[PDB]
Amino acid sequence: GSSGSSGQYFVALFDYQARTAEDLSFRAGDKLQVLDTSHEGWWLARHLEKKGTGLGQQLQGYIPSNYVAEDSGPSSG
Repeated sequence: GSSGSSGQYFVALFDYQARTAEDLSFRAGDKLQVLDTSHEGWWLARHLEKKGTGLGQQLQGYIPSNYVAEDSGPSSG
């Protein structure tokens, strides 16, 4: 949506390898949607890009905001 249904999309500026399961991994240019922002640093986002290669273990998790940014996106469809 635009007003009602939330929608915060972020882009990964650089790569990041998650050490633990809780933490989510990604690469530079990975479309990630921020779900939870109850922490000035680690946000709960999910994988948007089509299924990866192989057997995906996790799709969402705690990811560093600094690593990503606000990538312009079409709110209305």
